[PDB]
Amino acid sequence: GPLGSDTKLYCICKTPYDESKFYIGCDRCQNWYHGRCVGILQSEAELIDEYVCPQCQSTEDA
Repeated sequence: GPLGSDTKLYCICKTPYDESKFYIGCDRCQNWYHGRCVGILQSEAELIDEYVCPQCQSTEDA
């Protein structure tokens, strides 16, 4: 029964979610970062429906 730990912001850019800002959800890392938060297109936000998080890729495979 580990003590556990509080959660953190989403954008790997050390910044919590912002409805003003748009995100792309880690297909496998269930997380959201401002488009540029990870260095992505703006459109990558809209024309997207299979985008994956960058932290996810680390978990994807070795």
